[PDB]
Amino acid sequence: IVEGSDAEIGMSPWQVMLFRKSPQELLCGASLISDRWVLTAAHCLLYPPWDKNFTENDLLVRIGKHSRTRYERNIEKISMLEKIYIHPRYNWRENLDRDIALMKLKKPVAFSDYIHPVCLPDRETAASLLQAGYKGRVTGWGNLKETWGQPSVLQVVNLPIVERPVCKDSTRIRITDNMFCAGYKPDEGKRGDACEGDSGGPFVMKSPFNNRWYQMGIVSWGEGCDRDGKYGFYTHVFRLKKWIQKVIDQF
Amino acid sequence: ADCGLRPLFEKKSLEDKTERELLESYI
DNA sequence: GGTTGGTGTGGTTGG
Ligand SMILES: *C[C@@](*)(O)[C@H](CCCNC(N)=[NH2+])NC(=O)[C@@H]1CCCN1C(=O)[C@H](N)Cc1ccccc1
Ligand SMILES: [K+]
Ligand code: NA
Repeated sequence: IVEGSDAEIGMSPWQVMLFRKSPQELLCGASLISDRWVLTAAHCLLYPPWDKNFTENDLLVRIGKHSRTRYERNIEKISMLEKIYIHPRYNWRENLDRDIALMKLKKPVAFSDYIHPVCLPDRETAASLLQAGYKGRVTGWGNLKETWGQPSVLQVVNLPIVERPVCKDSTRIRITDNMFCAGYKPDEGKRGDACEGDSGGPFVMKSPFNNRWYQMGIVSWGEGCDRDGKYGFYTHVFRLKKWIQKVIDQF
Repeated sequence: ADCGLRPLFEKKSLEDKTERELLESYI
């Protein structure tokens, strides 16, 4: 996260760290959507151009965290994965279309003040929140700047959703209905972006109708980080919800 | 269930430091 | 240190 600030304790209790078993390293963010399911970006798990192809036994998740690298005794919880599901139409060859994956935990996690699931939007929530100029919030432990670095605790920044024609005009990469973009315009006089290492983490919005946090997006891609005239791209959760529901129903 | 309602914020009637900025953006 | 920094009559938590 670029130009954000340190999270408060328990501010993002659905935030999940995806961690490679060996060598031990932070891969990506992710989010907790029930006691057994964790949502992330598909490219965190599968991206052949960078020789990445992780399965369940390569990985673990860490839930409840605030410090990036310290093991937070008696707070954080660590889960093995029973299974990984990548969207079958995830397009890594071109533009990361459908950059979404589900990970099923081997055992349900026990909730706490630090560990609690986010809501997924229904059709009505998505229609009313996902509008140009409304702000949501991104969180992560990724880079503080483009590299050409690492925070010591979870970072947060709030960013406005951007009009689709402005998103489309900002890049040559083909934008689809499975994506949206967020970030200030050059002249807007605020800054901030997600960055490398933030993929998989949630773009959330707080409903003014019921006071609940909804995950509208997943950090997916960008060109550089926090550049003027560029914006962060996010997987559109509601658009892929039939697939999320299909996998949780069937498995 | 109580998805989306944070134990240390909405459940205690406490606001975090920047959520008002999100609420204001809807105005 | 440790599945872990830099300091705790801990802390988002013991000894
Ligand atoms: C894997 C994630 O951490 C990372 C998030 C980047 C978010 N950036 C900004 N400014 N908000 N995603 C990536 O690094 C993705 C994975 C593959 C390369 N990539 C990119 O963002 C490239 N910089 C652009 C791109 C290349 C190929 C296909 C689509 C986008
Ligand atoms: K200690
Ligand atoms: Na920008």
